[PDB]
Amino acid sequence: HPLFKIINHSFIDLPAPSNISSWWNFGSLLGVCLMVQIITGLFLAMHYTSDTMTAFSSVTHICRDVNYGWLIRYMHANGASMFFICLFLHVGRGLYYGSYTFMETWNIGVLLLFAVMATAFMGYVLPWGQMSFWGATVITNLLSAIPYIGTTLVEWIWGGFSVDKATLTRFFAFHFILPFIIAALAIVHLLFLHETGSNNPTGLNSDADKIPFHPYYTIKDILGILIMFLILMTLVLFFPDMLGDPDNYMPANPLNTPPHIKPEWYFLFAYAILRSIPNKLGGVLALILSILILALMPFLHTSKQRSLMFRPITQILYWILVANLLILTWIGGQPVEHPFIIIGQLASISYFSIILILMPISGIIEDKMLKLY
Amino acid sequence: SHTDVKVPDFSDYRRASEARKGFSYLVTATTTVGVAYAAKNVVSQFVSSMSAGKNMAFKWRGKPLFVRHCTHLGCVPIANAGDFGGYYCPCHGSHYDASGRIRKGPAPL
Amino acid sequence: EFGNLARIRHVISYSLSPFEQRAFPSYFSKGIPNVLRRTRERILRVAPPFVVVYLIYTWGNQEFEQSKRKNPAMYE
Amino acid sequence: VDPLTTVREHCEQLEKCVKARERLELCDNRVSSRSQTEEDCTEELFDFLHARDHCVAHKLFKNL
Amino acid sequence: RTSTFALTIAVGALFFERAFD
Amino acid sequence: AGMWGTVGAVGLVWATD
Amino acid sequence: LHPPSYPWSHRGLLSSLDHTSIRRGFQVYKQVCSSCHSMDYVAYRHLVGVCYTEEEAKALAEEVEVQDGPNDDGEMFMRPGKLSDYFPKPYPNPEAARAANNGALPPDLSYIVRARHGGEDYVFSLLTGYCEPPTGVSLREGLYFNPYFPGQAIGMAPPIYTEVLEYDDGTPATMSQVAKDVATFLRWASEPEHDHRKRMGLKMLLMMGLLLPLTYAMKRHKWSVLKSRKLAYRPP
Ligand code: HEC
Ligand code: HEM
Ligand code: HEM
Repeated sequence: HPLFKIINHSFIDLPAPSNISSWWNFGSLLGVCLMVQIITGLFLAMHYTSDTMTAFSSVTHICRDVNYGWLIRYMHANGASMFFICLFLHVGRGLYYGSYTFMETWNIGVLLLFAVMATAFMGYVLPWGQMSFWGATVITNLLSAIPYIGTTLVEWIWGGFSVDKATLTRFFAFHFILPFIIAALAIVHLLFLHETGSNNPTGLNSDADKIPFHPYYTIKDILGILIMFLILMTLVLFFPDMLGDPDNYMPANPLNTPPHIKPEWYFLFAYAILRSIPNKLGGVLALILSILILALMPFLHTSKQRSLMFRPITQILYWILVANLLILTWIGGQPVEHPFIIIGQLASISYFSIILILMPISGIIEDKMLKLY
Repeated sequence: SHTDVKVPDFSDYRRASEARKGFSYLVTATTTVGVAYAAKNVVSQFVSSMSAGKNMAFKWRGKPLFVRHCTHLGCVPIANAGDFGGYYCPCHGSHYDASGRIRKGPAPL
Repeated sequence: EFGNLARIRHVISYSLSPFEQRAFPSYFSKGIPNVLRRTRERILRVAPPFVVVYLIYTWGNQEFEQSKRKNPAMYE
Repeated sequence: VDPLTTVREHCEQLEKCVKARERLELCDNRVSSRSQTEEDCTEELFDFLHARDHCVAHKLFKNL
Repeated sequence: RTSTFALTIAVGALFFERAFD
Repeated sequence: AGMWGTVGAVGLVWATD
Repeated sequence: LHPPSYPWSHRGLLSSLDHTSIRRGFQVYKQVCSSCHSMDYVAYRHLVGVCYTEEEAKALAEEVEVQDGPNDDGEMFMRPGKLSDYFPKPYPNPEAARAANNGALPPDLSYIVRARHGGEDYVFSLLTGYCEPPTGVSLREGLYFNPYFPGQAIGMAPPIYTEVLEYDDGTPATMSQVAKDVATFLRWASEPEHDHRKRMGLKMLLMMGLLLPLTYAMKRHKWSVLKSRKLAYRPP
């Protein structure tokens, strides 16, 4: 049956490696999350208006009156946080096990990330709080950095001299579409992957040992979905504001600003990077490269082994990279003052030097140790 | 060859027959029950979100409160018009008497 | 698809029925000792970086704290 | 009588708060110690404040 | 039986809802 | 299959309530 | 200054808000805080709780005539309110508040606790943390030194004193008792669902404790087959 053939071809009789660990669950979790974010976003869109006049209010109404609104709204927010947790672990799996040699899958991949990042800003700006307002102005102004056409672009997006209703209503649509957009791009992802099949943690050709997916990696994905739902509902029903900033519950003071303004955790480091480069433009570029350096990653693979299971020096460099990514996430939070700044500057220098320089040199050294080079 | 190697010992994994199967099924049954329990809860509340000779009306309770001295498709009957000196609904021709009783047309009650 | 995947030869693959094998082999009892082995093997290469980090965070916090700390003598 | 006052007083009596208070007292005395100086003591004030306050919460809400 | 398996399960979920609720 | 109709009906009543 | 910890009862994981206090804090707001602050998003219907059921809320609903009703032209304030009547506002216009608040703004306090970092604590601290300005203190206009306050120049007039008001329940109206009680109410209003949720969370923990080992057991059933597979290489 031509509709059931594709479903069989991608989920039932798909030959999968028998030895893939739990990490490989995470991408499926992302798909489940996207669904969750989107469906939650629907109800969030329902009973919601893009009007600075009623946007903040009906939402409070959702938090107060909408039937189970408090539940759907905080499920949407903590599901965005869960989406970025699963996204970061998915990207870390791709970096560690050498899955970036699937270059088309990775590029659909790197793009996917930029998109998800935007949807965050989108969802973020939408409740029209104090923090949303001052956060939007900040990143929109990031664009002004552009050398020649910057001012125009910023004003275009804002739809006026400064973010105001004009922005809220349009940002609303992107945040209603980018989700649909990213969703499709993911579909491209799955196709560009089945052409090659998934990778295994040993990094070897797993053609000799492949099993079906229906009874082996389906119940595994169901168990991972159940565990992710446990973490999401203990994030929603027990600590609903440990990841947000209380500023949200403040109707935007078109006039006043939050003494401490911080982008959300998922992007915290991103901005940390910006804060580091003295030049505004430099910051914007480095920021972009921060995400883009990944796309650049499949051209930096200089080893004869795909995965890092048998590569201890590059394992050490990888965990140092995860370490200073956590450091950059912390610094972003810290205010502008000594010595947070220096750490930020170093941490950014170390991040770009480990990804650009240290890992291919280490892979060359590791090939020399096995009498291969 | 064909017989040189006997099946290795799986006793390490081997469990002590329909009883075993029943227990395993029982497990699946309970889990399905759990899934279903959550389903009724989630779906219900899920759906629950979408849940909440003259005449004169004051829109009481969001509906026209006719006070005087359409059962069919819900339009407003027009007072002081019609063939029964009560009401007439320009939507499909239902004529209501002064008592508001449907006398002619397709209005049900 | 299955079939036409790899030229694997002479690889007998014995197996046992699911309902025939013990339903739930002890994980804590048997698996975790090896898990401990597994984790200890890598941790020796995993925590070192984080070991460094915590230190950075700690030092930074107090340092920044002292930085803010004003000296009565300063402008005294 | 506000238990807050009483508890605050009590906590202050706690040797820990007593010592924290010692600091504050020495420091507030220091506030008046010099004029051209910038011995605001806000820092030491806050130091004692938080310490004592921890004790307060440690034993105020129950009275509350 | 498979069909009864589902049947009793549906009924089990049926009552469990009330009890758990 | 016959009981499936019945099974669904039973669960339906529960879910619909 | 980093507000220290505080042992709020409702904050207990599976425990909930003490409505009695909540009630008491709604009184505190009605008699003191409503002169410059208003629970706009809160309505008498929202106000409903063990603290105040719709019936009691009705009393309060009928207890107000401010902007509850409009006139021939819907101007000024023209009629009392009822259950659907939303909470009265001390000011019909932001300017009004600004005018009657040193030019500053007394924020409606509907989501105030959520708004403030460590709100519940902050609130308590601010209302009861004016402390003492040791030096370099120049309060300009209707300000009140409070190290807990970010600028120690709160301008949130200290409106609570021993027996500031009188609790109908009779619980001694000490500044702290008053402060703590209103805190509860404010918290209650900020999250009218705090109690509702925690019950869900308890049901969620019980259901996940039932369902995680059972789904793990299924998975380990269907994966035992492979996990016992013994491979042997028998070159001819
Ligand atoms: C009779 C006057 C008055 C009373 C009574 C009053 N306030 Fe205020 N409050 C103000 C004014 C004026 C401001 C504006 C200060 C500013 O904007 O700088 C204010 C601002 C605040 C703020 C904002 C501070 C911040 O962190 O941004 C909080 C919180 C606050 N009040 C809490 C309370 C609480 C809690 C009560 C009682 C339980 C209360 N107020 C009673 C006059 C009052
Ligand atoms: C097409 C599907 C989606 C729709 C219709 C949608 C709609 C909305 C609406 C109406 C809001 C405002 C209500 C609120 O304040 O929570 C919102 C907020 C938000 N959305 Fe979405 N959304 C969708 C998908 C996504 C996705 C995929 C993400 C994750 C990248 C996301 C992240 C957010 C965030 C972070 C917020 C802010 C939540 C907060 O107030 O703290 N949404 N969404
Ligand atoms: C929109 C967000 C994304 C979704 C929903 C998503 C979803 C998926 C899914 C369902 C799979 C197949 C399951 C799996 O391989 O484990 C997969 C595979 C993969 N994804 Fe993603 N992905 C996303 C973003 C990314 C990004 C940003 C990268 C790059 C860092 C990436 C890299 C990969 C790789 C390399 C694979 C193949 C891994 C393997 O099977 O060995 N994906 N993705």
